[PDB]
Amino acid sequence: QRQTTKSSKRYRYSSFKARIDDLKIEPARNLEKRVHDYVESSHFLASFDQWKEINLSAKFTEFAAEIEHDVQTLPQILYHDKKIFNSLVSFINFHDEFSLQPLLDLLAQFCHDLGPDFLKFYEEAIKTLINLLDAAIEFESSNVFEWGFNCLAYIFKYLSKFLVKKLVLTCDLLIPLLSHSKEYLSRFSAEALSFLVRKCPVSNLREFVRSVFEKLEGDDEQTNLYEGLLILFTESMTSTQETLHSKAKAIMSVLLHEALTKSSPERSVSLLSDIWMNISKYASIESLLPVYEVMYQDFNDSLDATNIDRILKVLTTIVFSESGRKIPDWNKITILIERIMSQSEQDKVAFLFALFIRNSDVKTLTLFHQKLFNYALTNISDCFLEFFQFALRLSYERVFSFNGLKFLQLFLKKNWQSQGKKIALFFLEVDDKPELQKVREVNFPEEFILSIRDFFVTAEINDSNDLFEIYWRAIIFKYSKLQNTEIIIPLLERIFSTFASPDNFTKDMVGTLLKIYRKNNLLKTILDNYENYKESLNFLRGWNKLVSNLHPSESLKGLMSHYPSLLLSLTDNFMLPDGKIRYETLELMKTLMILQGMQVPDLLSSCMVIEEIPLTLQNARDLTIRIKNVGAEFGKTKTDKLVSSFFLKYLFGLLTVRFSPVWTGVFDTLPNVYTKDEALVWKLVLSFIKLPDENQNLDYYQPLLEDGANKVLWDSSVVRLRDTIDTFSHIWSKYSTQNTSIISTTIERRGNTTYPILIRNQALKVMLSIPQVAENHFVDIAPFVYNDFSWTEVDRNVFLKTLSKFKNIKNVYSATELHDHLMVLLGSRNTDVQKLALDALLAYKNPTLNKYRDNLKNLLDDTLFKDEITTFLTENGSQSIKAEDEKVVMPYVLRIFFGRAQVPPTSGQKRSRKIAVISVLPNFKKPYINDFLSLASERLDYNYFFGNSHQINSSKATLKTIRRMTGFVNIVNSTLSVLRTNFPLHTNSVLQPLIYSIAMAYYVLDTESTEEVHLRKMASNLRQQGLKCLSSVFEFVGNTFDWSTSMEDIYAVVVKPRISHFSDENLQQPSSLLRLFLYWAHNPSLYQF
Amino acid sequence: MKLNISYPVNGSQKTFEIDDEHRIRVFFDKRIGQEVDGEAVGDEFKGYVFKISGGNDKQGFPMKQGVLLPTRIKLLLTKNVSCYRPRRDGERKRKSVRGAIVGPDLAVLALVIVKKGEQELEGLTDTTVPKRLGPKRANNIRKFFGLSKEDDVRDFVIRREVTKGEKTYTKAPKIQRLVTPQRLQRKRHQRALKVRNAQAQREAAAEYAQLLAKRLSE
Amino acid sequence: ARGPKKHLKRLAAPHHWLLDKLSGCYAPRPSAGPHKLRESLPLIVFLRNRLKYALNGREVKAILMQRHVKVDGKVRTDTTYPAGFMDVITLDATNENFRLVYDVKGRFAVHRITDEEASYKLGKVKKVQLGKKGVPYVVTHDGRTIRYPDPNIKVNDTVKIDLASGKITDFIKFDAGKLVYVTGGRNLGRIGTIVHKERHDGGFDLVHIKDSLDNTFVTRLNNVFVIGEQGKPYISLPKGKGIKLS
RNA sequence: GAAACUGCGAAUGGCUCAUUAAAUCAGUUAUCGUUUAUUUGAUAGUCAUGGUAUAACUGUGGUAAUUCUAGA
RNA sequence: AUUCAUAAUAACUUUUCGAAUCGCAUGGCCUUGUGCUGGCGAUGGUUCAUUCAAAUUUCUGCCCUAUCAACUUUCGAUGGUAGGAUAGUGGCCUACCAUGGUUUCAACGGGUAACGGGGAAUAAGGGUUCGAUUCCGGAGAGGGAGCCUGAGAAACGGCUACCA
Repeated sequence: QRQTTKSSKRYRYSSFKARIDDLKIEPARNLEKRVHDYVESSHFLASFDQWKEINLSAKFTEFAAEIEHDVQTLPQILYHDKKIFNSLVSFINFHDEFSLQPLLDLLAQFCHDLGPDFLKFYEEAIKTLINLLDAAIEFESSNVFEWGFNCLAYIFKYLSKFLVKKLVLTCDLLIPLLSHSKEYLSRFSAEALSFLVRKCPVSNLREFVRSVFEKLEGDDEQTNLYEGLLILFTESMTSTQETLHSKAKAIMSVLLHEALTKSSPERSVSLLSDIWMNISKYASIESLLPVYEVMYQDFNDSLDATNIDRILKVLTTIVFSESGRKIPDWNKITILIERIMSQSEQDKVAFLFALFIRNSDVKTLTLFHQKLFNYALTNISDCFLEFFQFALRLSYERVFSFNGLKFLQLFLKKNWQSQGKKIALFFLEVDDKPELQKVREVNFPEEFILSIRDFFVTAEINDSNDLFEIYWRAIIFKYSKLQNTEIIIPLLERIFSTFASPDNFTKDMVGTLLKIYRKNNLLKTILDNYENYKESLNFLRGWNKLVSNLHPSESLKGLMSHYPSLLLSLTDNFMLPDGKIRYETLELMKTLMILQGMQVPDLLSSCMVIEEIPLTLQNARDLTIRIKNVGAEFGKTKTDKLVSSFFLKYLFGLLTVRFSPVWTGVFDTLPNVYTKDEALVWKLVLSFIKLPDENQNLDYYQPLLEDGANKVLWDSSVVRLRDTIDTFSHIWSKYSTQNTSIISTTIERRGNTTYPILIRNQALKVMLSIPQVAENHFVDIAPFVYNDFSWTEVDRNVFLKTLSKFKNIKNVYSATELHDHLMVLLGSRNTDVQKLALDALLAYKNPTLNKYRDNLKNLLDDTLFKDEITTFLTENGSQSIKAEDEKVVMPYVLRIFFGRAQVPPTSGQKRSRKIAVISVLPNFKKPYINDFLSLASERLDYNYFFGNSHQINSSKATLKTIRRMTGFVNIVNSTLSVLRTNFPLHTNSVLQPLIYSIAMAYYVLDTESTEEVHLRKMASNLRQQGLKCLSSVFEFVGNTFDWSTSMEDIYAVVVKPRISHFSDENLQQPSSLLRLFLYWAHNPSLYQF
Repeated sequence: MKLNISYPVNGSQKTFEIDDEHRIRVFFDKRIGQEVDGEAVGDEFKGYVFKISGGNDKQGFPMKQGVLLPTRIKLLLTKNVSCYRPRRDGERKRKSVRGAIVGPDLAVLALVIVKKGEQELEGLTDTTVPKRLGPKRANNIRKFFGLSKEDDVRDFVIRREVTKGEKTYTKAPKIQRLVTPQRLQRKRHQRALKVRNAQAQREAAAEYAQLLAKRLSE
Repeated sequence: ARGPKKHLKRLAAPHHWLLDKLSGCYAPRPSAGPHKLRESLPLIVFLRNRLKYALNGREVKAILMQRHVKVDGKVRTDTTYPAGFMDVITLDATNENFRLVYDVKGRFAVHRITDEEASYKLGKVKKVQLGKKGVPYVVTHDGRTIRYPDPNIKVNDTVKIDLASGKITDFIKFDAGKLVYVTGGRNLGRIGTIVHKERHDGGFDLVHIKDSLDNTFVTRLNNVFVIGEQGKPYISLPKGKGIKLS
């Protein structure tokens, strides 16, 4: 959308590209009182004094100084011709826009004055000019573009005759700029040379156009040049406002003959075709008619050659171009069709036939349709079915008022054995569109039907390729018009025997056989084998075809009473995502209930209506009203177990149906009849929780690969013809690769039953709304907790919300393991998870937590955090935690403090928060602080090394493990700095992970290459901080506890990477390892090292 | 009085004129937010449950919650309150207003339908009006259709089919809050510009340091 | 007034602006910018009342939307843009430059200026300070804030600044026997070389200046603006060379 | 492009001198004792992008009445 | 002239900022990802400086009135110390302290159909008398009292109460 409705202001923004799109060239489509055209002393001098008035640019003023000293008259022009031109080109390549407008104007009038002798200057003037155009492209001036191309059209108008004598060389001078990859540059140069083309005479036209054809085949790669020649000849015919002219039809004659030459490029033929299309779109038929006459003339001339394909191509474009609104005579075209057909005595034939069936008049079609269909039946025999498919998608009602089915039957009688895979490919496709009742009515060849029946008789089935052939012959065998039931029977029980576990292909093909049934024991056998063949729509369609064909008699009533589980299995079928298969199951179950008895209820009928409602925002309130209505009816009415299972699995189908007002309706509905049946729905919701993370594989049968595809038509540029050829070529690709297209369209008609990922969250919302039954069993959801999923965070959060909404929380299945996982996720960094963990932990009722409920709540809060810390985490103060209450609530405090340490110090605020955490750490108690250290070491591990000695179990140098390592050594540094003299060290909680971390840093330095810059940077930082806290803890504790146990191990981690080159590495400034060594060589007990 | 009854689920609403006084005596001494029994009102609302949502007095003065008095009152109203639309920024004018305690002086009492009873109401429960506007934000439409994160929305855009004479047409809103490659280019320029400025500042600082070091060496 | 005013009377204008009493009741109140109020010039009064190229606000407004003129390379689209003394005015379609500089008549004065002279501009450093993170910097008389200058420079110092980079071309100190322009006062515009400076601790320091006719006068340091050396101006000077006569 | 939300203005202009006798005003200060929306010039490495809404609008209303409004 | 500019330390904050914005166009790449980079301008944003400001603050200057000589200090009048408040200094206010301060060189209080000035008239000058009134400054918008928003109002073609 451009700017169509002009606003009132005087000043639009008018971007450069819009300026380009609006710009045109031709001064003859313009005009003015030109000063050079107005005063007739000299044109160059008139323009020069005019621009000496106008321009004030230093480039032009120096130029004007030189030239106003040089020339003052036309003999002075004729004398100093060269020097003034060299100064012109000097300033031209001096490149000043302010001078570029007037200098281009003086260039134009300088040529207008110097005409016939200018060409020697004019050639390198072309060179410097197109250089200046490239300079403007580097620049961004629509004004400069306009000036340059106006000057170009000027020089063309001035020097026309010599250039129309020497035309093809002038084309060559601009070809690199015509083939330049800018559409608007090509467009402007096309307008200028298009003026020249409309000027040029016929001999030079044919010569130049033929040379353009050879230049096209030379640059066959380039498309911008191709479209440039398109718009060139297009504008050459277009030039006026609405009407092409006699010079335009002369050009049409020249191009038509030069392209109807046998050596002409078919790419140029398509170029001509698009030129014709554009001219037909532009001009009116009153201007167009003599061109049509010259066209028919040249067709009747060069109608007999080897380029019948070429004339067919251009005629296809002529028929397609717009309609009969520009076509004078479909009868003249009909005559040319007869001529071309007699001269031929394929693909484009089919396309032209279809476009004629669409586009022509019915008063011509009532006579030529017989000749057309006999032509098609004779010549394009294998292409007849492709053509008839395209014609039925193009204009079916034309042929249906006419005799499509009759000629189709004649084609089937004449040939049915050659492309019978294409025959099904037609007759499979016609089933979906319900505008084809004539086609589903039409008859078939009798030899063909009986041969399909005899192949069915002699059929071996024990291969999926045999399944393919049987299903193929069935989908042909639809319209058998014979009693085929007892012939279906033995093959049917043969499938049911040979395949216990069917393919989806097996179910689909046997359901097609159920469709092949037209007009008992088949019903008996399908009631035997439906348990295997449940979930497939083609099965359900043929089954419902059977049931609707049948009539409710009493022997069938006896048999249906004998068969008990049909309707419960159909409820299990109602539990499916596909609304189509759920409604097919609906109407099937209704018809089966009619055959059985008369218990057909309002709930079933109404929910059929609900599935029949389409989904719009206007129908959204209607649908939700309907869901509330049927849920209220189900809650009010007394229920069988059958109808309860029905209603529940149908509501869960509506859960799968993917629509928000429906989700609101079912969330309104289900919490009132989960009381009615809270047992089956426990399996339904739990299945959704196990829904998609389990695999969903839909492995179908795949045929062998067939490479059938061709560029059956030329490449177009007009986008509507492009769409048409794309459609025809797609249908041709299918019809060539008839095999896999039968396969894929079967899947396209099979239908989806894959569940959304969101259905797990929907079950989580159901579990929120219904906590008691989740509180009842708990045994199947306990594995999800104790496996820790990976589920989504919102899934985990709404699960934790269900955990808080649980009532009998201590008497759940594994209460203490739940408490363990609760404590872990409380220590987790995500504060929302910490909140929900404390909600479940306070659902856990113990009087000390009921005491300090709001205390830990405001501890969880952010803006009361440090104040709460200074208030009741302070020793010997008000609200200080008592002895036994401290003993019993201590791990919770360490978990929340672990999270509030696990926050990253992104700013001074979070930095100060972490600082206050570690700074209130020194006051609690020795084993509690050591337990915080135990949790910090517990987020890490050392049992690898210490189940070994010093060997890595698995080479896990991962970013996650080393970021937990660097967080650990960072809080180690901070705790060292804030509890230098007083803190307790534990070899299991403090010592082993630290040497574990420095050894990990050395291993991720050595074992990997230097290409992991971030891993090696974090390796350097980890070694830095580890040796830092090493020397820190060494100076901080000294001799306060023993050192002999870990002595050899820490000496090993000293002597492995460092003592080889500690003198070479640590000499610039004293390293922490040097300080460690000096504390060793100073403290007498550390002299062993 | 006029009981403007509104079912928000259907988005339906109607009025019901009341002449007798006994359901009004059921109504008496209450206020906004409090609930009532439709059977205690009358027969047709059997089992129905409502809640007081508002009213206007016999002079037109609306009820307003917060004030616990069954009369009118001149409250110095401020910007972000009901019953008031300031024509200027920060405008706070005192206005007379009927209070929240239910009096008989109500020309209109307006009730919302909380719980449906048994019998269908013609204006409210029988039919509905679907909503005027679907959401405009991209994640909003994602939540609405349950659109996956991989799924685009421009294929799921709600389009209104309008018709002007014969030129049938459609309407579709601008998808606000939509990530584009143009947004990616914007972010890219932001990052590149910040890094470029950092390099330029570092270079100018190093050069000026070189200058002053030379000057001090002189 | 309960705030600032958007309004400027005819007679409320500074006298040097040379604007008549009769073609308006109002003068265009200049917007805020580099220079202060009375020693500036709006661009519309510059163009219409001196260059005469436009005659109406709609005209000069259309020109500003036409994006022609760049002051120190930067275009303004403000009509009442406060153009002050020693300014570079760049005219693209007419291909000119202009130094705005005081008149011998005490007025302002346009100067026809070439591109090389327009490439730089002059500035009286008025305050050198040390900014945050210990960064040294200066602010000029025209409000140019320049980080990291030459340390030898002090306050009130003349500096040649290339406008094209906005960078310190070079500087000129404050010595006796330097060529000085006088910006304000009764004797403003009278270019002369400084005799000396009578300095007062905390007081308005007076300055003795002798010009080419060996004429001596005394102004204040605020009016004092050093140009260059003796016979060495860094700029081109207009006719009269800032010399008062009878 | 109505409306509506958002932005800014609406602390100038125009009118009058009631009041006010070191008060203003004037000249002359100075703020190293203050803030400054705005102009201008510099100035910041330290998720393929959440959510809440509400107007405008649709729909039911009040009154004698206002640039009144209520419910949804 | 400075506890200044500026730098360092240790913490602090119902913890501020460090772009989840937009328009025009669309290039360069290349692992052919719909992956990577890239222009123009538009808004916003921390700090500093500017500009426009405003708020305080010094010297010097008022008409008549002694049948107006003492005046101010409970209730701040004068000075001190501490706090508050402010955008800040400050009795501005509060406490706790000292008894001050002005005046016949006229304090004080009273009169002023007294808005201040540039300017206007007049004489030869000295002077005299005006100046609501085109510019500037300040004040006000029936008058008492008070307030919101906003950088800016004690606004009044804003709001609250009184009286009329």
